[PDB]
Amino acid sequence: EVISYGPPNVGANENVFGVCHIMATWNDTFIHVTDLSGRETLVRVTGGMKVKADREESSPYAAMQ
RNA sequence: GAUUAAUAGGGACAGUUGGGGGCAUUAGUAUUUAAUAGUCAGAGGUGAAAUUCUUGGAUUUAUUAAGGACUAACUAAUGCGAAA
Ligand SMILES: [Mg+2]
Ligand SMILES: [Mg+2]
Ligand SMILES: [Mg+2]
Repeated sequence: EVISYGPPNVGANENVFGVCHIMATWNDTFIHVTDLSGRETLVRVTGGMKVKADREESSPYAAMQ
């Protein structure tokens, strides 16, 4: 089934807190989650990942995706 | 036998005032770099782009450290200095 290598013991009440470092440049955008320490990185997405055009790198469409 | 004592000037003294100067000290993020951890495929830059950087892992994230600069914001029809 689903083996989520995330945290062992949760509940529906519980909050699981990640931290999102977001960098916005006129030339791009970065959405980066880590733990509360900032050490261990979970997810990484840049605008340029989501579009092939150099100019669209920053744009809201890209940021959304 | 020595004119006043200039809202003339020099000097003394008293509480201040100042981003004036010279030495020492000392901080602060920031840029750049390095280290140690992470994670991955793109970062940069532009009107678009291309030179660049990138899997030898960049950009990115956390913690330190090195090294030169620089004193933000408060900061003003405010201050000081002969001007710079
Ligand atoms: Mg330092
Ligand atoms: Mg220093
Ligand atoms: Mg003043």
